[PDB]
Amino acid sequence: GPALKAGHEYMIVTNYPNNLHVVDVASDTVYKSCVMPDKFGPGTAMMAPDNRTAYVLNNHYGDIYGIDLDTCKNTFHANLSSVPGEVGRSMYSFAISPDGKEVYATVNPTQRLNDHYVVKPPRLEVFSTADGLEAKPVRTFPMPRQVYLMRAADDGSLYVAGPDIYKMDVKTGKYTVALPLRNWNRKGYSAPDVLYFWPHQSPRHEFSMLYTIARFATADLLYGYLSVDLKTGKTHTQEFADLTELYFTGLRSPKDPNQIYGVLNRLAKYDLKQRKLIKAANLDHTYYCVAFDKKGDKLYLGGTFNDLAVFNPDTLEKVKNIKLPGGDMSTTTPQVFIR
Amino acid sequence: AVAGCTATTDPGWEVDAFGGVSSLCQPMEADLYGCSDPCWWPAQVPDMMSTYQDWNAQASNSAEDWRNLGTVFPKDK
Amino acid sequence: EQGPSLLQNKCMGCHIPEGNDTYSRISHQRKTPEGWLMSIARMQVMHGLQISDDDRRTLVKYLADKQGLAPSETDGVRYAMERRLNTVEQFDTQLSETCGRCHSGARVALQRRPAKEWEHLVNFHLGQWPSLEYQAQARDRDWLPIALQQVVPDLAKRYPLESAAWAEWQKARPKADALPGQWAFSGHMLAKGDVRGVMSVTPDQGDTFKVEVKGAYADGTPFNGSGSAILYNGYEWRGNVKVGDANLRQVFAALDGEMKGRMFEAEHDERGLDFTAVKEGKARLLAVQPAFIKAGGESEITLVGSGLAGKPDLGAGVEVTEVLEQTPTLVRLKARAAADAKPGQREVAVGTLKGVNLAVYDKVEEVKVVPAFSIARIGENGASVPKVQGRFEAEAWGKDANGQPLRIGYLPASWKVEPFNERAVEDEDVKFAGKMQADGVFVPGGAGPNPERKMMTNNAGNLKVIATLADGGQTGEGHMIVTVQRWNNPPLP
Ligand code: HEC
Ligand code: HEC
Ligand code: NI
Repeated sequence: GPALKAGHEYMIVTNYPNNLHVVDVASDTVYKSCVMPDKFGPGTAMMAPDNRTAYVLNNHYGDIYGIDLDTCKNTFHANLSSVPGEVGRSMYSFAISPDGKEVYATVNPTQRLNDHYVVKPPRLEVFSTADGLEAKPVRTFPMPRQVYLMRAADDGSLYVAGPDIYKMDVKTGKYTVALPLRNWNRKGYSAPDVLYFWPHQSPRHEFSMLYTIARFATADLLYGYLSVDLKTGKTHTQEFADLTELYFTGLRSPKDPNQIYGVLNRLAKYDLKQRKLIKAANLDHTYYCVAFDKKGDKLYLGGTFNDLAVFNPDTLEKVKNIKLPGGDMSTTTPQVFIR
Repeated sequence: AVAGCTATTDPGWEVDAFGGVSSLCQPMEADLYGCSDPCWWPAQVPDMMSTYQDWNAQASNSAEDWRNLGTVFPKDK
Repeated sequence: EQGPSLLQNKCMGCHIPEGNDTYSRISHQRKTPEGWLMSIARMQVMHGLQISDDDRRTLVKYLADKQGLAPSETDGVRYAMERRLNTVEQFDTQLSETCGRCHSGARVALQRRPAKEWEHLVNFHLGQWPSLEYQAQARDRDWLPIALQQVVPDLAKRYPLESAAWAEWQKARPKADALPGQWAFSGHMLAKGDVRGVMSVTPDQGDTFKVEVKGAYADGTPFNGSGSAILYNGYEWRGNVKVGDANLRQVFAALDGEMKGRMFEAEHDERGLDFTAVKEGKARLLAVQPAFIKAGGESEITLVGSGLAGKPDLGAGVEVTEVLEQTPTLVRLKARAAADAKPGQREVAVGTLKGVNLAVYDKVEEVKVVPAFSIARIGENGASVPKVQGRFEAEAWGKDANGQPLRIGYLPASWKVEPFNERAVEDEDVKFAGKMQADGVFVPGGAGPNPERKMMTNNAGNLKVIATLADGGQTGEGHMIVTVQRWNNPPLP
């Protein structure tokens, strides 16, 4: 429909039926809507380096589609079940190359036979975005189990979230531990717990996830923040508060990085340095995913139902709600970019 | 824990990790498809990733169409 | 059709024939009747199997008899078939975290399989639900390796396809001709009371029967019904009896001319009664109703049993003042305990028949709410699911003449609900969660989001169940959580 304007800020969010909506961040209104092919699930999207193509893991975690936002055209399609007799699923595990020429996806395949199933080892499959609607693996490597979120750093390296965070070479497939989680033998603490299905493309250009950890049942529950700088590969972890409630997603304000905002049943504002809660706000309902605009003047709350809550991050109060056409956003992740 | 509730608390379904119902989703419908899409609680909530793919067909908007959600076991008759 | 021909016509094609009516997978597993129904139902839902309800019933009967479990192989896990969903399971941690964190661990224990069939099962789980290994109690360990190397071998040793029990059961298994006759029964429905009567079982086609229930509750409400039942593996009794306006399912184990199990509403499994019965022909003394008599009191006591003949003796300090009725299966009498009667249990007898005890008590010391912990669920209000009630009883305790604890029984009481924690007070749970009735039955609120609540949340709540004895005002406390519905509800939890 209407092509996106240059210099203008936009936000993409996927909605239940099978829509991808473009939100004009300036007016807080729906700019346009695109109907997506096949079926929804998870509907997780990420913008390509061209600020024009959105890549979406859809069709029940078994396919990846490229949609051109200016025209709503399906320009790319990769099915994750190219190996005969196997069904491949991706647990939110896909990433776009810095130049936007390849798409990576780790596939947990299952061989389905006549009277039984056989779970096979996972594998990373590389697809060339130039291959269109019938893209097939141009390269494949072995992957460890329990791999989920992945983000391609600027130097082409692939940061893979699994039992540990790995740094992977997409040409050789060799990887090393970039940040130990399960094997983080930190004395006085337990191993961290990480549950994250939201690959935020935040203004800070970092791969961040929240985690919880017990500091020695008497063990003290803490919330932490982990981050991988996608420019320099620099990693960082740090607890920012004693756990009194749960948060699904959390982001640092691009305006003030010392402030981290987490969300679920309440929207909390924390002081990283002081490890202190500065303010919490009650929500109209549960929200899963936070999203900050470029300057950090607005805080969007998505996921769950069909409405985006718009908050003033300073006052921590809901300014308005953007009602999206259709239904539930479910586990979708709101993505902000400048066209 | 009770035999006919789940013990996988992420934050849960019957009971949250804290042993109550507050850390749960509010309302439950807000976390329904988050639970259903990836088959997080397959024994209680029907899986749309694999088994019951069109479970929410008449209830895309769970806040207003939660009544259209049916039970899945193929009972006699 | 016949079991063998249906097995081939409907399963072959996906399941490979291995010889004389045996197929891959199918002939290498043993399960309960509802277990077999669950496997076939999975074939329809997951794999597209086309099969009518009639033919499905035929296959279940066939497979349940051929590959079932011996009675002793169900010992301790019968609550699953009896739909006792408030049961707090007690299995080892490995089985609980790995296999009982989704569905019950009893669903696992109610099956017998060789190691390869347990290995195929693990692959099916991770294959059908890829997110399995990313969930709580899975993402913290190498789930697949542990399940295949540690769990599969343990499951095979604990629940093997072959056992002496099954072998000896296949030979000693009685026929259905051993069940027809009259059956004196006794039972109790939580928050409703005692029940007693006679169940007439008469034969019908094959292993099915016609059933007639004739009785009443201790409060005078009738318990008369008509229905039918089938018998699986020589002891697994499954019946349906329309008592009044409700269809009640009967899940009993019929062994040695004795039936033990539970009878519940086909639609609501929290609404049921414990059930024990005895076939005519053997002299038994089932129960005393009530099973307590306050010292210095007058009470109508009725004895339930089979082949009752003789004079009732209720023990020291208890006087039988008027035998209101005396038939072979029911003896009604008026009794009176002296104000001097020492507190303690009395061995009741009708002639030479002993078996049941009568608690004579002076004062109630301690009160326990039963169940101590339970789950109530919102429902209806347009939803595809029913409300799940909390049903309670106040269990009285005292001390006998020897200073030892004495369980009196279930005494009448007043019931109320209070916020379990500060959080419940703040959210006004007691106002939205539902209504506690005088009889001890808690009816939860309607399903769906509730606009009147904070965050338009459901009528869920964290409640404290308070019972206050009518006899002396002694209080007891329980814990109830009113939660959300579940749409996947197979025969076994
Ligand atoms: C330990 C590794 C496990 C054992 C042993 C079993 N399970 Fe499960 N399981 C799950 C679902 C959703 C189902 C059936 C679908 C439904 O309930 O509607 C099952 C079923 C079984 C069965 C029945 C098999 C049959 O009929 O052929 C058995 C014997 C069984 N399971 C054994 C879900 C889960 C789950 C949550 C993601 C876990 C961790 C397990 N099951 C673990 C075990
Ligand atoms: C083809 C479309 C099928 C038909 C027809 C039937 N079954 Fe099946 N069955 C099929 C598969 C792919 C599998 C393996 C994965 C799984 O769902 O478990 C099975 C498995 C079974 C099992 C094993 C169950 C377990 O938990 O280990 C049993 C006991 C079984 N199937 C029984 C069965 C019966 C009795 C059928 C006739 C009505 C039948 N299956 C048909 C695929 C197919
Ligand atoms: Ni007490």
